[PDB]
Amino acid sequence: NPSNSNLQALREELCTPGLDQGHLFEGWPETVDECNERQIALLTDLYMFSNMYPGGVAQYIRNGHELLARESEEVDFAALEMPPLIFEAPSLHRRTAERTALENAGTAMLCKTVFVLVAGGLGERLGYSSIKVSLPVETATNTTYLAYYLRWAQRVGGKEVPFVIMTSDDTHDRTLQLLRELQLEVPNLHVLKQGQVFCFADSAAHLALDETGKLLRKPHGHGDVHSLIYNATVAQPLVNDWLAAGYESIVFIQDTNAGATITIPISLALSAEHSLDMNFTCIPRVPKEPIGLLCRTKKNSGDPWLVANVEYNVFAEVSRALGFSPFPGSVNTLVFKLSSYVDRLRESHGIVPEFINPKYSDETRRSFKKPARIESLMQDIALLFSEDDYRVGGTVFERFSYQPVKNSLEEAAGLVAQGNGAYCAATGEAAFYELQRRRLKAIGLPLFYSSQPEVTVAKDAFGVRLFPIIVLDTVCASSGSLDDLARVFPTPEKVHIDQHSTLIVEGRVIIESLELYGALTIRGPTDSMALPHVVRNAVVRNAGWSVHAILSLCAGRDSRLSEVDRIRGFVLKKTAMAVMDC
Ligand SMILES: O=C(O)[C@H]1O[C@H](OP(=O)(O)OP(=O)(O)OC[C@H]2O[C@@H](n3ccc(=O)[nH]c3=O)[C@H](O)[C@@H]2O)[C@H](O)[C@@H](O)[C@H]1O
Repeated sequence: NPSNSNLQALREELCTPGLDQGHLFEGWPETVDECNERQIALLTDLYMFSNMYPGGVAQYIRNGHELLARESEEVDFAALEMPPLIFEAPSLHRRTAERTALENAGTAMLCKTVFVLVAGGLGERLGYSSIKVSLPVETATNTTYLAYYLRWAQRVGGKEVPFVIMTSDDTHDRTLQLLRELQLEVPNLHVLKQGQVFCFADSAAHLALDETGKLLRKPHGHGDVHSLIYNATVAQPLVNDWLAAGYESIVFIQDTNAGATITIPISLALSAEHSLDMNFTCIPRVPKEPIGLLCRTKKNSGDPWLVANVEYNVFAEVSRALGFSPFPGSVNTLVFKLSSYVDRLRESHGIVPEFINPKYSDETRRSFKKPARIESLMQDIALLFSEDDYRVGGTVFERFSYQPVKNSLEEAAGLVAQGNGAYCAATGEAAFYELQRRRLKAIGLPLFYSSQPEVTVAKDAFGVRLFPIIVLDTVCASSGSLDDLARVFPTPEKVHIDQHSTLIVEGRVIIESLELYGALTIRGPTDSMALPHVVRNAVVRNAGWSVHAILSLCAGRDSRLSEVDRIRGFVLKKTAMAVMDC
């Protein structure tokens, strides 16, 4: 592709007024041949950018100028208002006729759903040096987010479920390694790697270089997922392949919110009941939260309305131009009617509106503290869905079903002091255990237990509780619907799990009657279709498990403490354990 002639032309083009990238060729020979490998390689990098980005590096620069101008002003809409199509989901912890009806319809729809996991983001802000999807959902079983999503999708959509994972340079190799180590076998998985974009050293959009003198690169945002899907093939486009196989929905999830497996079925059912082409997953928002709001927008006067996510800072500002909050918070679990999604994809080529958000070094000088780059957000695909021919709404769920692992222990302490959500590894794990319990009680399991915390973390800033710990695998519990849970416990009044107990269940298991004071693993057939291992009149007493806090005083020569332990601030002591197999 890279003719020496085209590379000179592009070099010429980039030095023209309005592009002005002369500072890249300081001290260079007049023509390409006279250039060395190191320089000829920089030109090549610039050139090849064309097949990563529409219009290549020249268009990228121009887009930068336009965005740098745009973002010096006040993003102001002419009109802002409650989205018309908002729907309240019933509680996840009450087995009402509605909830049953919605879980049943949504669970059937799961058979015809494409799943998309965005997992290109860095996990350091947490102070976790591995990929986020390798974090455990809980440390009782240590099941990773990656396994958790994939096993659930294969359970509800069958082994051949279509699944996409977006990775980036940061997470990609480690993602393939984790798939391999978990012995996950997902025949229709596509791993699509997002490419990095160039960075701007300054307000005039001059490209930045790193230490080795190479074009500096940063991520373009989770927005990339649409174009990556648009371009992927199986000579046939991926999406054509989905449509032709009968798939009817597509859902996008983020990398560490276990709540998605509970909200999705309900969202699907409501997308169907209310004919939604795009359905944002929401929770009631607290005025301070670092979370976007679902709004009905009108950019400039007389413009059509658009239902889109918008950030708070923008919301305060725009309100100035002209119960938690009238407006819902979008958690970025996005549920689409597939045909509608494909239409918008084909027409846009998966390209969505962009922005830039430079972090300056001053409130004063237009000087960047660090190079900026153009970004995009995957939810902004909503902008391409006009109110004329598409129905875009949101479903509001209980805040509790939103359980991301976003913050370090130190961030969470500060957040909690300001009255906000910690959303850290400790409260992620705790919320997961609590979620199982609330669900199981909803079908009549009699769980009595203290609301008091059992360990404190973050230098005594706040506490969590973990027990009783009850974890059912996807063979055991299937989709996790209330009905599916009731098949595991068909006579729940005879199952007595004490507040300090641990119950781990794997495989085809039915528990009719049990008294548990301690820790127990019950294993049944790994085959979903095999004859179940049935437990009746079991009585199990042992020392069980405990949890304790990681003490300030940490050794680093002979400790088996990992980052996984440290980011939550406690460890489970797995002191004893009864096993029932067969
Ligand atoms: O959770 C929320 O409640 C918010 O999520 C969003 O905020 P964010 O600030 O983006 O935070 P963050 O956790 O970093 O990235 C999210 C995902 O994309 C992935 N991701 C990210 C960047 C990227 O370049 N590639 C990628 O795959 C990454 O791997 C992860 O899975 C919505 O925009 C916001 O409206 C709100 O819904």
